[PDB]
Amino acid sequence: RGSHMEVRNMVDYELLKKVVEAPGVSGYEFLGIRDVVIEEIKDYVDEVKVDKLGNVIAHKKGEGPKVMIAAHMDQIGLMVTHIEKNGFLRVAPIGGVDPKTLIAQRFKVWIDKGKFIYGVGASVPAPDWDQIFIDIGAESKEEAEDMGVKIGTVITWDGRLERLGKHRFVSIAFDDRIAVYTILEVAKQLKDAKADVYFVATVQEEVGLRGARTSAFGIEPDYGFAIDVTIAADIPGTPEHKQVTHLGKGTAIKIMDRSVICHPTIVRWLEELAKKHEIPYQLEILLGGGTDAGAIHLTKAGVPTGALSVPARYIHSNTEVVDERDVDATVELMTKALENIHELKI
Amino acid sequence: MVDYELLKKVVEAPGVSGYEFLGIRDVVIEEIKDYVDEVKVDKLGNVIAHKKGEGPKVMIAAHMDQIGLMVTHIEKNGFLRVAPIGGVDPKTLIAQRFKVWIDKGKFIYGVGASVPAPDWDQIFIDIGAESKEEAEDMGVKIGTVITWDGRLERLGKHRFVSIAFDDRIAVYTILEVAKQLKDAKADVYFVATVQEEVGLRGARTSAFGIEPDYGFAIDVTIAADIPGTPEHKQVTHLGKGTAIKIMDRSVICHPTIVRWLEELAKKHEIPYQLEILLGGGTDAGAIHLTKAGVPTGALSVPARYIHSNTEVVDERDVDATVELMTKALENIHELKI
Amino acid sequence: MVDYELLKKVVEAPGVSGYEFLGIRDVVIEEIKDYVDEVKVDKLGNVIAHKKGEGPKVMIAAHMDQIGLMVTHIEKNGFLRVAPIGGVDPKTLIAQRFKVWIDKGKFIYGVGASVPAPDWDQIFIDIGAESKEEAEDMGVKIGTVITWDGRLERLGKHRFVSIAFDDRIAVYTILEVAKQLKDAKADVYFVATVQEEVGLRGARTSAFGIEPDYGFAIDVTIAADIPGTPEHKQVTHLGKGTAIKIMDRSVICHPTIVRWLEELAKKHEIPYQLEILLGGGTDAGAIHLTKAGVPTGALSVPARYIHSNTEVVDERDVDATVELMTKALENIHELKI
Amino acid sequence: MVDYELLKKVVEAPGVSGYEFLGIRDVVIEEIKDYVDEVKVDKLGNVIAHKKGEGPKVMIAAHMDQIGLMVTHIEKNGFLRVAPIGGVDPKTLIAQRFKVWIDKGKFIYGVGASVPAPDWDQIFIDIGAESKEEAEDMGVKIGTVITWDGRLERLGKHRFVSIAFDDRIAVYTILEVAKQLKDAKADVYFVATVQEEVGLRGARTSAFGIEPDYGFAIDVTIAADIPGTPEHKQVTHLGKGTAIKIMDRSVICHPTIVRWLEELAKKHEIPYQLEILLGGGTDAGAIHLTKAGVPTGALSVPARYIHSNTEVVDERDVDATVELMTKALENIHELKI
Ligand SMILES: [Zn+2]
Ligand SMILES: [Zn+2]
Ligand SMILES: [Zn+2]
Ligand SMILES: [Zn+2]
Ligand SMILES: [Zn+2]
Ligand SMILES: [Zn+2]
Ligand SMILES: [Zn+2]
Ligand SMILES: [Zn+2]
Repeated sequence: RGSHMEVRNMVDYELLKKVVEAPGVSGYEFLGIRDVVIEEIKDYVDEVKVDKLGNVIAHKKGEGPKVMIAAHMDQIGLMVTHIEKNGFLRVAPIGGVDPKTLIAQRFKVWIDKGKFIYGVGASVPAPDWDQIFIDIGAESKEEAEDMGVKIGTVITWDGRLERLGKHRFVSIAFDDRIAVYTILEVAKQLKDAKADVYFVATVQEEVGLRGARTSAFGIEPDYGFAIDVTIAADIPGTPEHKQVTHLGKGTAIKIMDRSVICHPTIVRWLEELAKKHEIPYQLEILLGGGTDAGAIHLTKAGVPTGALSVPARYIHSNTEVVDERDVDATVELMTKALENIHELKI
Repeated sequence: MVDYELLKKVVEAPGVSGYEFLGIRDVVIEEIKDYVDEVKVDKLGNVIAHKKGEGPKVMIAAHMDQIGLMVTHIEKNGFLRVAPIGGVDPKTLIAQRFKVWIDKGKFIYGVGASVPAPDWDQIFIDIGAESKEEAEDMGVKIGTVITWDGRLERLGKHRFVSIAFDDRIAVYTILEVAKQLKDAKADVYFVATVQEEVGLRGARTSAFGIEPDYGFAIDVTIAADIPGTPEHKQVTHLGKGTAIKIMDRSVICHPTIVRWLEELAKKHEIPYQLEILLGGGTDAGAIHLTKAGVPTGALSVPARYIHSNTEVVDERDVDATVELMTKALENIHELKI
Repeated sequence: MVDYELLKKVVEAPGVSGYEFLGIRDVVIEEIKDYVDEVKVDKLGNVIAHKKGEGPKVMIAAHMDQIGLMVTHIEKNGFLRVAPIGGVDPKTLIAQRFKVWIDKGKFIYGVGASVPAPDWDQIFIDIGAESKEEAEDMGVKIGTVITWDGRLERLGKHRFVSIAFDDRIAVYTILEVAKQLKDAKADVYFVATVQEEVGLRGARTSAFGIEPDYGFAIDVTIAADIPGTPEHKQVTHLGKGTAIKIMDRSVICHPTIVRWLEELAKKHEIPYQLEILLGGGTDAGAIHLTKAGVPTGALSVPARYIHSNTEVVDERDVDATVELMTKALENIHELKI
Repeated sequence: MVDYELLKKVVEAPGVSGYEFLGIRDVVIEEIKDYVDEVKVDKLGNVIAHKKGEGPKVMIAAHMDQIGLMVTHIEKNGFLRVAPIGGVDPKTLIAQRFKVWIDKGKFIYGVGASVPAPDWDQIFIDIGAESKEEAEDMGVKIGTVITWDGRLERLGKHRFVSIAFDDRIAVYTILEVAKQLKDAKADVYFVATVQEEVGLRGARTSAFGIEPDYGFAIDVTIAADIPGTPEHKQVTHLGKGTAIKIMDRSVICHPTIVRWLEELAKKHEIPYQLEILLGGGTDAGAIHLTKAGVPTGALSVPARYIHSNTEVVDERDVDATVELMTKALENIHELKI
């Protein structure tokens, strides 16, 4: 809170809870997260549309450059590939799932829209996919099918949002529901921006930035931004130079990841904005990873693109960890950016 | 069927080995006191619930301790290092949520993670603290005990998933036996034992004080009736009945008792299966070596994924266990050495 | 049943990625032209066959390129070194006969062998030449394309063995669909795509030019219903129907289209099975990402021993694929996103 | 401070497990007899020193056995083969001098060496004999016991190096407690136990005979506060106080006792640290399982290089241990279950 002390709510807890707990595996975002996004953003924009692959495009009209801001609403999960004779389920990953995060875990097996049954992940006696299975308490293939399970059924971890200490949280899918949360807050806080703004909750980031590619083509923005998580490996046993970002040290301004080298004018501009407005920030370089920005910048004849990231520990698990001060800083910098973008010269 | 709300109370109370007084002890006392003549807590914390009767003196032990973790060190940036309480596998700790018990009835959340299969030196817990001092201000100390954040849920028509079915499913079982039992020709001591998971310690001391004529343990046993397990290595099958223990690594159950239990199960059409473990150990291993020897048997609830936050059990096997134990207590006056 | 003579023509025409104009292109044009309003060949060599109709614009893609080899070097004693075109496994080249394409409709035989498990540095082709000069005299150059010496044959009552069922079985399919289709409420573009095996390249460019409302790919999918494969890893079974693609590594098919395809199959009693690939990739991976997005589905022909001179397919699955695609096109005007 | 000459007597007396009667037993009796009402030696050789008082009966155990070697074989050229008594690491035996005990109060020197990391089959002792017969003439037999040739010396301002600080530092501690203690409201049994190093055997049998209301062990604990040890694995630090044992592999100390000891140390400003061992074992592991159970705690002297001829201890931690144990005995009458 420490400038000339400011009072901030920092994160709207009930709203964050809504967004992290709606199911929305890649390709199947329509099952939960889509409608949560539409309901929570529609009042703050002039127009909401969902496009052909299911991207939610929320348009706030203004006189200025066309700006796209993308936050992916898909989460990683599992799909049922086979139902064994004794009712056990075999699975394939949707997105980059590590088998070791599935062992002795509870799951929500989505048998219909707004309907799940519990499952337990286990391995055949380190584990790879051939060894992983899900127990739903069925005794036979017939019983599992009776229960609503089919080849193609989608599954997420059973995770809920909880507080960790004074400023931190644990949850499923902070990647990238924390950014979906962020653009919802930007949408509320943005007023009279000299910018033609397109908030996009993208589909299928986790399987290759697919939703960002097609929505960016449709929108044809002058400038693009992604908001995603980035690695915070500020944990025991990590060399300082490999920590990438630190929790609570601010919003992360992306210099580059494996999918994008952010436009250096935009990188410099965002840093100077953060400095001017005393918003906590840190500079982000990812040796791997990839974000929607990787697709946006390559749209048509090219789009100058930047990115802000929320540092997150334990990415791609049921127990991702984020710091509310970094989330606050991200909302603020993005807001300031959109209010100042009519001045940006490239 | 099972009494779902009772089962929930029993599995969700905290009570790691040595620290059972922090939750589970009071649940057992509260739930059993009305069905027995006397309840006592002994020097190591065993709950000894006595139902007077005319017949042989019988001890039935269900261990109330669960496996868990203890804080060994608080790192400079507020992360916790831990030691196992009981047989914990590190691979069950990664990307899991925990309840970090800062007082009786008070917890904060924690997250399990590893340093870049994992061994103990690579395991740590994140509680959202920024420094050692902050962790300490939040109430964490060397010796703080920790359990998984687990809750009871239903799986399909007859099954359940929970933390600590090992051995709260047996604690639940003896509560039901106590409720059901009336005018048995037996002098019955129901014992919720402490510190089974660190070497059958509470059973040893309680059995000594009680000096029973006959002993029984109720515990989980391995159900490895899961994909990729050879049939001969499945041990028990969920839904195929209560498991009558022939032997485990800690006890060869008295063959007269084993046969008598099987004949009772056959005579009352109680579903059962015969259990042999090549490893493991149960309170029966302490009971039978009490003083000059105690003829001892054991019943087990088949359980999948033992020693994890996601243990799985079948209500039909639980009911069969309650039923067979009740019939055993009702008929033990007729058993001869 | 299948039109065996038509199948034979399509599988035996050469058409390695980037060099489809050497054989398969003209076969496709010759065999489809009478059943559509217009056939064009585009800049990269895709064959686009257009059947005008009143309804949504639909692209159906079957790749006409096959995997093969290209000559990288002619050794002093006349042996050839090669590079793969598409995903070629070197172990499928050993002690095999090849057709070394020296011109359009002209070849010399070759023999694959390894230098005393094999990688590419060990593979060479023997064409019976004694020197580099003799090899060149025979028409071989750096860049010369090579296919297996393969032919279509029958296996038992319903099955076939052939070179390039991937993806000539789908080229065969769209030819049959073109013949069957009448008065459809759809503007239809059958596309024999180039260079799928090197990264879905022709599908990308042809899809951009067509700008379809809906997209479909027809390709082979893994049938690993063979000895030693766990049931859960078999993917599809031969003779159990056309495979409706849910996802592969290149596409998650639109769920509305997946459901609609399944309901059509049920309605018309067409045999089907649901396909999930953990790897792979098909033209659908390029089509759905065209411009602002294209809702896309796929049907697959189950095939054993994919990417070899002995790929195996079931006529019943091929018939089911023809029938379902036809029903799809006749019914797509009713489909709503 | 410590009483240096007393400490020297205690660490330098021979007394390997089972053979404590050869030196250490008589030292303990001589040094304690004047400060207690009665001293008795029991059937396995435990020294039981009883100070009568009005209050709870308290057993305090410090093990007088040290690790060592026993002669298994005399080779043709006079070399000795050995078996370990207690947890001896062979790498602590190479290029070391030994006292080979040929009678009570009589020794000859020996030298440890290995055959060309080393295991037991490679270890031998050279006593300067030329033949088996000469070794035998010198008094060596199968069963001869052997200790390192170690003596107490000072290291810097507050530290010491010695053979057998494990557990002669605790033997020294109970002698000082006995000297200091006067008119305590407690019925005190100081026990110098036998055969701790081979499985807590003397503590088990003495605790049974005594039947105490409360038990305490005093032993060394790991101080790995040395170069290259991660902070979370140091366990205790020399000079940072007496270690209050929360748990080791043999005992989870009674939490009421653990907390009470910490509060006493805080109330009297006695430096202390909290101890958790993931392995190890102490007499407390036998004491608490006596009969119907005995609430038990433990204090430890941090020690570096445990189980060697060069164990290291800090006098400030020793003094704190004496002080806390004295305050515990003086205040135990107030402790409630
Ligand atoms: Zn991700
Ligand atoms: Zn992401
Ligand atoms: Zn257990
Ligand atoms: Zn158990
Ligand atoms: Zn193909
Ligand atoms: Zn292919
Ligand atoms: Zn020792
Ligand atoms: Zn010791």
